[PDB]
Amino acid sequence: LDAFSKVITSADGKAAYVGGADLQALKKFVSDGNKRMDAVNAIVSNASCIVSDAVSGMVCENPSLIAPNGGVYSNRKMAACLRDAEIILRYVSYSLLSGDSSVLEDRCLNGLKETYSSLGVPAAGNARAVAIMKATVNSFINNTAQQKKLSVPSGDCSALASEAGGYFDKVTSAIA
Amino acid sequence: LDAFSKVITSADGKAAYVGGADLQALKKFVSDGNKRMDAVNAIVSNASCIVSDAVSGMVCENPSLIAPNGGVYSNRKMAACLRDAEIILRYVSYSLLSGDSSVLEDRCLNGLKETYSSLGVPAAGNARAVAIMKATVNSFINNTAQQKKLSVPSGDCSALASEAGGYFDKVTSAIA
Amino acid sequence: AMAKDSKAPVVEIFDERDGCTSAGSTGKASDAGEKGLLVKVSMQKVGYNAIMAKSVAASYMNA
Amino acid sequence: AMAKDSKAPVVEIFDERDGCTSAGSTGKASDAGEKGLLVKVSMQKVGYNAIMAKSVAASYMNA
Ligand SMILES: */C=C\C1=C(C)C(=O)N/C1=C\c1[nH]c(/C=C2\N=C(C[C@H]3NC(=O)C(C(*)=C)=C3C)C(C)=C2CCC(=O)O)c(CCC(=O)O)c1C
Ligand SMILES: */C=C\C1=C(C)C(=O)N/C1=C\c1[nH]c(/C=C2\N=C(C[C@H]3NC(=O)C(C(*)=C)=C3C)C(C)=C2CCC(=O)O)c(CCC(=O)O)c1C
Ligand SMILES: *[C@@H](C)[C@H]1/C(=C/c2[nH]c(/C=C3N=C(/C=C4\NC(=O)C(CC)=C4C)C(C)=C\3CCC(=O)O)c(CCC(=O)O)c2C)NC(=O)[C@@H]1C
Ligand SMILES: *[C@@H](C)[C@H]1/C(=C/c2[nH]c(/C=C3N=C(/C=C4\NC(=O)C(CC)=C4C)C(C)=C\3CCC(=O)O)c(CCC(=O)O)c2C)NC(=O)[C@@H]1C
Ligand SMILES: *[C@@H](C)[C@H]1/C(=C/c2[nH]c(/C=C3N=C(/C=C4\NC(=O)C(CC)=C4C)C(C)=C\3CCC(=O)O)c(CCC(=O)O)c2C)NC(=O)[C@@H]1C
Ligand SMILES: *[C@@H](C)[C@H]1/C(=C/c2[nH]c(/C=C3N=C(/C=C4\NC(=O)C(CC)=C4C)C(C)=C\3CCC(=O)O)c(CCC(=O)O)c2C)NC(=O)[C@@H]1C
Ligand SMILES: *[C@H](C)[C@H]1/C(=C/c2[nH]c(/C=C3N=C(/C=C4\NC(=O)C(CC)=C4C)C(C)=C\3CCC(=O)O)c(CCC(=O)O)c2C)NC(=O)[C@@H]1C
Ligand SMILES: *[C@H](C)[C@H]1/C(=C/c2[nH]c(/C=C3N=C(/C=C4\NC(=O)C(CC)=C4C)C(C)=C\3CCC(=O)O)c(CCC(=O)O)c2C)NC(=O)[C@@H]1C
Repeated sequence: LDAFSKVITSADGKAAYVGGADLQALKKFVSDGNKRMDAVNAIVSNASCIVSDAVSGMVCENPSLIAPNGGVYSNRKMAACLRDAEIILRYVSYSLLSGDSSVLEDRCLNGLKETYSSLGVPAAGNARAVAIMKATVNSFINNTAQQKKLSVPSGDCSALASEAGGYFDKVTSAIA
Repeated sequence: LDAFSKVITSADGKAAYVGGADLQALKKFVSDGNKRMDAVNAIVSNASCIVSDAVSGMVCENPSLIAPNGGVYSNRKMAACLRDAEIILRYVSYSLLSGDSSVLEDRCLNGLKETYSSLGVPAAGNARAVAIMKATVNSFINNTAQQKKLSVPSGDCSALASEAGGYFDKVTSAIA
Repeated sequence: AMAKDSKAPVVEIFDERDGCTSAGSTGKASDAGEKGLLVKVSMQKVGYNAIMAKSVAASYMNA
Repeated sequence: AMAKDSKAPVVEIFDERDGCTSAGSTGKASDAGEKGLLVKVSMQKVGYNAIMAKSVAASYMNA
């Protein structure tokens, strides 16, 4: 995974392109190699739907969050939250691509609770948004969402779905 | 409107930025200046929703369009249709910004019927997609769509909505 | 005659009167008498969208 | 520690096995034994979305 490590550590916008023998090895060393590509696509191709719906669900279940001075009152804070949702969502998606959560915990989760606490980002709302994304990502990986579908060979992706929920669990634990 | 004509004639990606006294003159020179801005925003900020829903409704009312040899069979043809839909939509939205359809008729519609006819792009599916977009743009200008809303000062925008339907009608007439 | 370059006028409306600003919020034009307001227009190529194309194909039947 | 730069790994999956290609479809990597398939990963800054932010504010009560 040396190609991924390079572009993630450099974080300069240089892309890593994995095809052919490289891609064959990448799918070879993780489990359910091809299905895993379909599960990752299920997430990233819906990144705006998942994020929009979760943050919307967090507010509609607790509108105090968008009352004056609330956690997402005003467009700047609402934008900051939607961005956090996409940030967290994409670190989850790189974990499902790579088969481990190390980049998620090291580069995304390490010290995120203390940051949120000093900023006053309410931990309950955060966990609820993460929770909705987890449920939403679960439906898309299983291709059981109500409206947007994905066409792939029929089969069972419960293991990748569980592994995805596991990465979301790490977010939840870190956000307490 | 010389600023717009500049960037539209050059078609090189150069942006015109209209603010301050320029913007003030613009809203005076078109009718319903401030509402017209909200109506244009209703369109472009929902461009992807509008395009996806219309082409989906065109297909669901006629699944032959996506059968082999159909108008949108294969991702390539479906992708070209979504592109045409957005092209048409954004020309309609520039007409509502500028208060006339001259760019829409000249640069988008002039010779569009023969173009589609020589390629066999079915006129019935095309008209229907335009009609669904028209219906959709009508709800968004009026802020009466069922899910996505727009927050603007209360009032009546029915005159701008009619002007928008007219530009859609010119599309419809043009592709017969 | 109509163009064939797949380019269309991309209109962007900006209302930043609530105070939130970014690098694109200044220097693009004067704001005299219209604080926080702007109309941007440019001609851009409308590209192909594989993801949306595949999504409609798989999902068109769900309103 | 976590970074503070708002950058996240952007994964893009490419399946072009149906034959439709564009300029980016070639030269990015070898395709030996995996025609039409590729995983792209880069670190991009996740920006603010004023339109989506305003949309959520006005629309969160509609599932
Ligand atoms: C972009 C959205 C979606 C499309 C398109 C689609 O086909 N499915 C989409 C989303 C989706 N959402 C969920 C689950 C939940 N979404 C919630 C938010 C929603 N519910 C509300 O009450 C409000 C506020 C009025 C909302 C904005 C919630 C709360 C959930 C439930 C989460 C949970 O289990 O705790 C899913 C997964 C369930 C399903 O398959 O339908 C998807 C796919
Ligand atoms: C991005 C989509 C929309 C959101 C979000 C929202 O709040 N409204 C949205 C779309 C919208 N659609 C329509 C009207 C129509 N949409 C159609 C497509 C749909 N109907 C189908 O039968 C299928 C296939 C199963 C579909 C994908 C159709 C046919 C119409 C009717 C058009 C007409 O009147 O001729 C509107 C306008 C009506 C409304 O405000 O709800 C909106 C806003
Ligand atoms: C769970 C996510 C769902 C599901 C997936 C599923 N996929 C396959 C088979 C394949 N998927 C691919 C896809 C890719 N491989 C790549 O390298 C890339 C690019 C990065 C992609 C998009 C491939 C190549 C296959 C193999 C078959 C083929 O050649 O087309 C299966 C079949 C079983 C298997 O493990 O191969 C399944 C079950 N299916 C569902 O029903 C879920 C919703
Ligand atoms: C129909 C589209 C809906 C509607 C619109 C509506 N808007 C106003 C008032 C204002 N709208 C703006 C908006 C802008 N002006 C700009 O220059 C820009 C940036 C390009 C924007 C977004 C402004 C400035 C006003 C004036 C009030 C203010 O200062 O905020 C009205 C009120 C009547 C009027 O003509 O002013 C209306 C009715 N309202 C609806 O209910 C429709 C769904
Ligand atoms: C046909 C018009 C369909 C379509 C194609 C389309 N693809 C892209 C972008 C990319 N495609 C790839 C795929 C590969 N590159 C390779 O080198 C290989 C072999 C190993 C593959 C499988 C990649 C990497 C990209 C992204 C390019 C990049 O990152 O810079 C586009 C976007 C524009 C472009 O040409 O790059 C398009 C339009 N899209 C459709 O909607 C049609 C179904
Ligand atoms: C605060 C973080 C909120 C937010 C802001 C935001 N705005 C843009 C982009 C642009 N904003 C304008 C607005 C103006 N430019 C001007 O010169 C004037 C005065 C006359 C105004 C009102 C413009 C023109 C742009 C586009 C810039 C361009 O075309 O190059 C962004 C995008 C990034 C950027 O800085 O360009 C952002 C993030 N977004 C939110 O979500 C907050 C609510
Ligand atoms: C949304 C569901 C919740 C929410 C979010 C929210 N977050 C902030 C501010 C910050 N978020 C981060 C997070 C990261 N930055 C990164 O670079 C990474 C990955 C490497 C992460 C995870 C940080 C560092 C900040 C502070 C600095 C910054 O803004 O970028 C805000 C703004 C808070 C404020 O009031 O100023 C918000 C609103 N808020 C909620 O209410 C939801 C629970
Ligand atoms: C979508 C609702 C329908 C549809 C669309 C479709 N269109 C084409 C091909 C072309 N579309 C245009 C249109 C324009 N090009 C421009 O530059 C402009 C103005 C700026 C417009 C309006 C053109 C010129 C073509 C031909 C060249 C090209 O492909 O780019 C196709 C592909 C046709 C094919 O079989 O090759 C499709 C599918 N198809 C439907 O079935 C819907 C009714």
